Amino acid sequence: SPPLSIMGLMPLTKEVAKGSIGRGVLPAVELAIEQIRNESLLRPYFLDLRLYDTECDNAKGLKAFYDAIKYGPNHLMVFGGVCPSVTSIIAESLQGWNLVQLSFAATTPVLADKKKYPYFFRTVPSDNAVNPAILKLLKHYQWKRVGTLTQDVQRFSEVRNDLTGVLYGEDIEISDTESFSNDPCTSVKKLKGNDVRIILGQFDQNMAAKVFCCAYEENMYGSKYQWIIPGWYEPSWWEQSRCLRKNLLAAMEGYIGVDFEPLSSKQIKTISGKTPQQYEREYNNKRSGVGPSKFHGYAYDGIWVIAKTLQRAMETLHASIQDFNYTDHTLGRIILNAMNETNFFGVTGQVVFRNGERMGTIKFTQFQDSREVKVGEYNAVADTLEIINDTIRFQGSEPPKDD
Amino acid sequence: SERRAVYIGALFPMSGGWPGGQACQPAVEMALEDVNSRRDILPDYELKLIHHDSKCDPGQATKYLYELLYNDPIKIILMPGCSSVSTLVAEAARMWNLIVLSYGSSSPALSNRQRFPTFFRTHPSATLHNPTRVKLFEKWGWKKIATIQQTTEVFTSTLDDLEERVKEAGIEITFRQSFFSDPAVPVKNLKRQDARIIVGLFYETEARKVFCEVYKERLFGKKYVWFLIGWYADNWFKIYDPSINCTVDEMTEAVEGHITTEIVMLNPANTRSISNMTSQEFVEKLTKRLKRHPEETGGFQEAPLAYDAIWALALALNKTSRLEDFNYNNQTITDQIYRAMNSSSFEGVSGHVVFDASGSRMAWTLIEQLQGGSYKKIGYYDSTKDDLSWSKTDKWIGGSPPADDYKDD
Ligand SMILES: *[C@@H]1O[C@H](CO[C@@H]2O[C@@H](C)[C@@H](O)[C@@H](O)[C@@H]2O)[C@@H](O[C@@H]2O[C@H](CO)[C@@H](O[C@H]3O[C@H](CO[C@H]4O[C@H](CO)[C@@H](O)[C@H](O)[C@@H]4O)[C@@H](O)[C@H](O[C@H]4O[C@H](CO)[C@@H](O)[C@H](O)[C@@H]4O)[C@@H]3O)[C@H](O)[C@H]2NC(C)=O)[C@H](O)[C@H]1NC(C)=O
Ligand SMILES: *[C@@H]1O[C@H](CO[C@@H]2O[C@@H](C)[C@@H](O)[C@@H](O)[C@@H]2O)[C@@H](O[C@@H]2O[C@H](CO)[C@@H](O[C@H]3O[C@H](CO)[C@@H](O)[C@H](O)[C@@H]3O)[C@H](O)[C@H]2NC(C)=O)[C@H](O)[C@H]1NC(C)=O
Ligand SMILES: *[C@@H]1O[C@H](CO)[C@@H](O)[C@H](O)[C@H]1NC(C)=O
Repeated sequence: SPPLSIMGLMPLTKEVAKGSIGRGVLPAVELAIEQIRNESLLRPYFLDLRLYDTECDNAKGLKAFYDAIKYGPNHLMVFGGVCPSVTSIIAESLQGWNLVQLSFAATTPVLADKKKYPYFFRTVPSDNAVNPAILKLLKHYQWKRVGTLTQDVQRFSEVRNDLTGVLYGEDIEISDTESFSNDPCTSVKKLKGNDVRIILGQFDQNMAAKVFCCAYEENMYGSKYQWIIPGWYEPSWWEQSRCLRKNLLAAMEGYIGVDFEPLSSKQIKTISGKTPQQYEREYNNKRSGVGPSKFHGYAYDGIWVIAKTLQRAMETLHASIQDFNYTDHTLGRIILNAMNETNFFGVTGQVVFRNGERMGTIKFTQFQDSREVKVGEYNAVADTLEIINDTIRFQGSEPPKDD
Repeated sequence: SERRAVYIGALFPMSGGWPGGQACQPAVEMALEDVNSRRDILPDYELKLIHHDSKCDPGQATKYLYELLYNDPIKIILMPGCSSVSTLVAEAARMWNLIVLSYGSSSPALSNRQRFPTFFRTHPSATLHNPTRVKLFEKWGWKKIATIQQTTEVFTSTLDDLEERVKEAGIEITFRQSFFSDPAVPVKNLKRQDARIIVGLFYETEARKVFCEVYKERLFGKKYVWFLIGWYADNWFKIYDPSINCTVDEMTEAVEGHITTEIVMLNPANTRSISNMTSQEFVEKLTKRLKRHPEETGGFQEAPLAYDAIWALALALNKTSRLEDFNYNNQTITDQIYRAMNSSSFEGVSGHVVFDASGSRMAWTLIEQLQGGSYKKIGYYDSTKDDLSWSKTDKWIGGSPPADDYKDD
């Protein structure tokens, strides 16, 4: 039984804040590995996943990668890369060791640059993947005029910059573009003055409560307004200076949240023979005391992407692995070509790449009285929107008008 | 009795954004020969070089950084060129307890001791233009300055430093405008806001676009003074660019009288440095080694910094003198060379070499003015000793510099 070694790069330490992503996905990884070994899918071989803790640090993460190449076995590909600056360092250098990388948690749009990161792939949609989804939502509700509210932090300005390109050549006008660093109130007053009705917001959880505070003060809420903001905030994030809690909840009422869909809602069997609901029960039993991670499905589908890629690669070699060392450019190209062929239904839906980027599912939520409730989903492959009937609601007789 | 080999791990960018390695590698080869042939510097040790071509790419350099650290022999210092490559190796270096010495990095971000605890550079930070700027403002009695930059991290960082430096001198920044590629709207705003003293930071392609727009808006004349980086090609404003409407005569008009600051990279003086060479002798010696002519070969103007980097290290190692026992897992020797590097003070081919608290090189700046489509040397400024050499070569339309204010027109 020869090994097909894979370099697992992720923060695993309890000390490191992002170690929760690494540990939270490991039960899902274990489940996929166990099944692939049982079914003898990789027969004669077996998937050998070696884990190296990157600690979410540029220097430590580089040394972890360097140490894995020096002392570790001959890895065929990289699995992981969570933290944006460490992942970019590794992802940029990949070709030097002819190593294809598959991440399940790095969402930074920067990585979509295939001139800089040609050997990098990811099962998780990037932070920009929300923009083709929002376009569909605007088209659906006939919102042709929008305003934007962005925090001057790279994570958010990347998203706002991508929005320009998505709305170009569509019947949608960005009538007002407003930025803020520490306080949104000045920008929120300008949006009110320019008579903006549909606001596309890109800011962190801390800034969101300030945004909705200014919104209440400037009456930028109710039947006339639609706030479309991030959907990845902590639940009860608003509970955690001048506005009251009841006044924040009043301004928040009806906001639409946008984020990737953690797992498929379709009760259809996946590549493993389990529906997403069955896998989720299997994951929750296996995780035990370890806290759950929203990237667990992306990590699970990730292992299947690697196993299926290795299968295709093995067939390509037979059409004409042990000797591969980072020197074999040709095998790296074979693995790279095999990964680009990925097309199967996984626990996060259909797993397909478009230039290393995941074509996935985007979840739409709406804040209703006390929490965010699912109101729809966008399918990136088909470019379609499905709005759940009798969930989404507007304070007025009709959805708001854009002017 | 037995001379022991001590190794430098270097990265030379032979291609990329700054192909500085083309003239910097031979300059390094010459400096090592010069240090090794002198029995009064490291008599007990022989300084040897192990190098790779980084191609001025962090991704590419990551491969060679591995090759330098995970292959025998043990290296005692790391020497990168490009700012992007130095950011990568200087941040990573603490994991192998290594001093990093750059011969070609100008990025202001590289003067951060939290991110880069063991970093030094013989190439000064781009922020070295800022004390000369504040000094020229103080000389001509201006307290109101407008700034225009192209959208690049290095320019943003340089303007960020200029802010805290003008505040110390009782000078304020009136207006700050930026552009990614097209400077039409930021220059139109400079006219609208009636800006007189303007600092503009951009590359050559963008400079032609700025000054074409500057002609169209009549943003030049007696009323205005432009402060640019003196790093452009010889008749940059005369260079043909089909993207600009303006003519050669029209932009020779728009650029008339502007001031430039440039980092001094070769001692203008005819003195002899520690190698006992003159600035002129170094150039002649260097020209001989090269396959191609100085104009063709990249990093020729920065080559004295690479030569001086080798001497800075040799003298630092001379001050410490147990070098064979260096290990990547031990801070002891590193902390000693850091202290010796931090205390550097010697005359090199590029001038007097000293480092600030950040590990960034302190040097003279050359101040010039464009008089009749040609740059004329109007002086030099020394940030550390606060001394300005004035040529009395400056010229102005009204016989004297204008003013920032609406007041004298
Ligand atoms: C730092 O720089 C210069 C380097 O000089 C030159 O530059 C290099 C780049 C190469 O091109 C070299 O080939 C070249 O030397 C050094 O300055 C010279 O170094 C020596 C040191 O004394 C001087 O050599 C002779 O000096 C005296 C008398 O020289 C007379 O000649 C000149 C004109 O030719 C006059 O202008 C002088 O004022 C003077 O009257 C001479 O007595 C010595 O000769 C020998 O005498 C003994 C006779 O019994 C012999 O046994 C020995 O060979 C003894 O040396 C020297 O030949 C040389 O003139 C100066 N030149 C200059 C430009 O100043 C400098 O020393 C060096 N510093 C170091 C190495 O630390
Ligand atoms: C990387 O993948 C690209 C996408 O591949 C396609 O999608 C995968 C999920 C998988 O199902 C795979 O089998 C698919 O081919 C490749 O680009 C596509 O590849 C096709 C070329 O062989 C191309 O198709 C053509 O098919 C017929 C040809 O007459 C027509 O019906 C059609 O118009 C197409 O021209 C397809 O257009 C193209 N996809 C896109 C979106 O451009 C790519 O070559 C591949 N590279 C590799 C494997 O190295
Ligand atoms: C090198 O160090 C020794 C040690 O004291 C000193 O005497 C010598 O002058 C130094 N070399 C130079 C060129 O300064």
